[PDB]
Amino acid sequence: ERAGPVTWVMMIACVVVFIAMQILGDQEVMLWLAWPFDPTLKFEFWRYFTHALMHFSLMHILFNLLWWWYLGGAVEKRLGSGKLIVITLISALLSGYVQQKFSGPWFGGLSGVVYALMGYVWLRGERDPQSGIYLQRGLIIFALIWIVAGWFDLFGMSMANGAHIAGLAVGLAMAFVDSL
Ligand SMILES: CCCCCCCCCO[C@@H]1O[C@H](CO)[C@@H](O)[C@H](O)[C@H]1O
Ligand SMILES: CCCCCCCCCO[C@@H]1O[C@H](CO)[C@@H](O)[C@H](O)[C@H]1O
Ligand SMILES: CCCCCCCCCO[C@@H]1O[C@H](CO)[C@@H](O)[C@H](O)[C@H]1O
Repeated sequence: ERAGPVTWVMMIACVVVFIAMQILGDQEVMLWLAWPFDPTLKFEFWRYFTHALMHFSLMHILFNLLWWWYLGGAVEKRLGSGKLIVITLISALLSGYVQQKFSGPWFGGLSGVVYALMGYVWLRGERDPQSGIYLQRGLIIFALIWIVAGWFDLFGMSMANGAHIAGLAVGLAMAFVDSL
């Protein structure tokens, strides 16, 4: 059993962008993929989503992709590619929106999406056991440690706590709906 298409394409896209960032520098890549940072860019629609493809350190991309691989992979396998796509698009948009509102357009990474997937997988398994999806008891602990690491700034994750709560809200909301 291997990761499905959406899980895989996202991971490779993040690695490619990360490489581009090491070669050209973070600033040059953000210039092209960051949330619109000037009126002149408000209609370059890819920017409302591409911010999620940029990571600023090895630990940042390492842990984001591990969680995405595990959670996103599980969602895609058991619920389908369509499900992962919607959770991803919505959480990326909302967390990106909240982040820029309070901290500006210079940010990036899948942490908002990971918070969404954590909330979704955990809640879906708690309310809808026979759905087949759930967050392994032991992994809940390390998810909490990862959450705490970002919350108290012990680990730089680009995005602020408010943005992460927005991503989490999306996952919980969708899990609630799916267990309805
Ligand atoms: C503490 C860091 C977070 C935990 C990371 C756990 C990663 C587990 C990855 O498992 C892999 O997932 C794929 C998609 O679900 C499966 O196709 C594959 O067979 C399986 O080997
Ligand atoms: C986005 C991931 C967030 C994970 C937060 C989940 C909170 C779980 C911590 O509480 C524990 O929950 C278990 C299952 O609900 C109970 O068996 C246990 O008694 C309780 O101590
Ligand atoms: C520094 C972070 C290192 C974390 C290492 C965690 C190893 C244990 C994770 O096991 C994974 O658990 C999943 C859910 O049970 C399985 O689906 C998957 O196949 C399995 O590989």
